[PDB]
Amino acid sequence: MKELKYDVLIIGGGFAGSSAAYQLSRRGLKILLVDSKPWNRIGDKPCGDAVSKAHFDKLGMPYPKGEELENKINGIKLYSPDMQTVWTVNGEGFELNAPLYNQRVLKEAQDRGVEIWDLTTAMKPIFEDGYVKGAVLFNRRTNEELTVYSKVVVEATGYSRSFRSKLPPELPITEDLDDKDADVAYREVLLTKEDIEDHDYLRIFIDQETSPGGYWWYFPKGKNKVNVGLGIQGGMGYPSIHEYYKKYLDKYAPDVDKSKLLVKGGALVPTRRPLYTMAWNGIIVIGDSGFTVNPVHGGGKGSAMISGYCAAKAILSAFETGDFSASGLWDMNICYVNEYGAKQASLDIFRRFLQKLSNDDINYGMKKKIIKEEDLLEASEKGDLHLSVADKAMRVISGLGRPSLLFKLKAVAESMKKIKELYLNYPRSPSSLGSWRREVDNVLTEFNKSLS
Ligand SMILES: Cc1cc2c(cc1C)N(C[C@H](O)[C@H](O)[C@H](O)COP(=O)(O)OP(=O)(O)OC[C@H]1O[C@@H](n3cnc4c(N)ncnc43)[C@H](O)[C@@H]1O)c1[nH]c(=O)[nH]c(=O)c1N2
Ligand SMILES: CCCCCCCCCCCCCC
Repeated sequence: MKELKYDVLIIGGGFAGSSAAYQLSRRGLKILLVDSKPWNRIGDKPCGDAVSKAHFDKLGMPYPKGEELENKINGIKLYSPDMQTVWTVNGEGFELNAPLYNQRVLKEAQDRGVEIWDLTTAMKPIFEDGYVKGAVLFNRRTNEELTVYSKVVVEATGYSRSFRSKLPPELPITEDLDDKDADVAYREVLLTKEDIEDHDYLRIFIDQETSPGGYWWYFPKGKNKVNVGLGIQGGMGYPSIHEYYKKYLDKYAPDVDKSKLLVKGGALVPTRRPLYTMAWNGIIVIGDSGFTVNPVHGGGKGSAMISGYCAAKAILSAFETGDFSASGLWDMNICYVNEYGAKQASLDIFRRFLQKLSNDDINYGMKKKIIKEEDLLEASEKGDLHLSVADKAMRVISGLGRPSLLFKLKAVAESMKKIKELYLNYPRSPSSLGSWRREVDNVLTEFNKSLS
C-alpha cells in the first residue's frame, strides 16, 4: 500500500485531538489529523455541552462566539435529593454548539498548515522495534488503505480507546478502565413549552435513587431549549440508564416538549485519575482515551483541551531533543499532572466517598451547610478540600446521632491531600513509574477499605 511520512499523526479530532492540532500548528512540524466522522459531524459525541470559562482562560483558548455559543452560563444550582435545599454556585461558562466550535478549532488548525482527513479510521498501529511508529489508515472518501509513519502518534480516540487498545498488552499505555471507574451517561436536547426560569443557570440534581453514582442535569441552551440528562456509575449491576431516564424525566424536566426532541444519545464517561502514564515510546494519549475527565462532576471537554496543550508542549520538546522514547515525551506527564492530573487524583478519592453517601446523608449535609458553596467549588476547581474546611464540617457532623459515612469526611480530606502530594511528586523518568504506580494503588486500596 501507499506509504506517507508525517512528523505527528493525531488520531481523533474531538476537543482533545483538535486542541493538540491547534497547539502544535505553525511550529515547524508536518502534522496529520484523522477522524472517522465526516467533517460536518466531528465533535458530535453526546455531551451536556457545558464548559467553564476558566478552562478556556487557563490555556488562553479563544472563547466560543456567534453560532458556537448557544447560551452564556453564570452559575449552577445544586439540588439536594429531597429538593428542599438549593445551592447557588456562581461562575462563568458556555453552553456550546460543540460540533460548530470543534469544527472551528480544526479549520483554524488547518488554515495554519495542519492536514486533516475526515472519514478516515486508524485501523492498526505500526508497532516496530518496540515503538509506535504510525498507523494503517482507511480513508473511506478515497477507498484507500494507507500506511502513515510518524515520530509521534497522538491517540485522541475518545472513550473507545480504539487505537491504543490494539497495542501489545505489555505496554503501560494500554492501561484499561475498570467498570466502576466510569459512568454511562445519556442526554436529550428538547425545546420547552415555557420559557426557562433562570436560563443562565445550569441545574444539577443529586439523588442516589434516580441517578445512582452520578446525577441528573438540566442545562439550558437558550430561553426555550434544554440539554437534559443523567449519568450513573458503571459496574454496579444497575438497569439500563434509559430506564432511569424514562422513569424520572418528568421530575427534573416537567416543562419539556416531547414532540420537539432535537437530538438524543449516550456514551461512556471515564471518572478517575488519568492514565498512569499518558506517554510511551512513540505515543501520547489524551482526552477521554487517557481518562482526562473530572471524576466528581464528569466534565471532560476543558481537561481534554488541557491534555492537548500538554501533548503539543511535550512533542515540541521531543523534536528539539530528537528523542521520541517515553523519556523523550515524558514532559507530557509532568505538564498534565501539574495542570489537571493531580487534581483528578484527589477528586477520584472524593468521588468514591460521594458515591457511597445515602440520600439522607446528602440532604443533611446540604441542609446543615456542612461545607459552603465556595468550598465545594474549590474541591471541583482545585482538587482541594482543605483540612480546616473538613474540621468545620466534622463539628456539624458530630451532632448527628445515627451511623453515617459522613463521619469519614476528615479521613477523606486527608487521603485527598496525600494522593495529591503523591501526584505532584510524579516520577521524573519512566524507570520510576512502577514504584510510583504501586504507591498510588496502595493509597487507593487503603482508602477503599477505609470506607467500610
Ligand atoms: C452524555 C455525556 C455528557 C457529558 C459528557 C460526556 C457524556 C457521554 N462530558 C464529557 C465530554 O463530552 C468528553 O469528556 C469530551 O468530549 C472528550 O473529548 P475527546 O476529544 O477526548 O473525545 P471525543 O469522543 O469527543 O472525540 C474522539 C474522536 O475520535 C474519533 N475516532 C475514534 N476512534 C478513531 C479511529 N480509530 N480513527 C479515527 N478516528 C477515531 C471519533 O470519531 C471522535 O470524533 C462532558 N464534558 C464537559 O466538559 N461538559 C459536559 O457538559 C459534559 N457532559
Ligand atoms: C461545567 C462542567 C460540568 C458539566 C459536566 C456534565 C457531565 C455529565 C456526566 C455526569 C456523570 C459524572 C458524575 C460522577
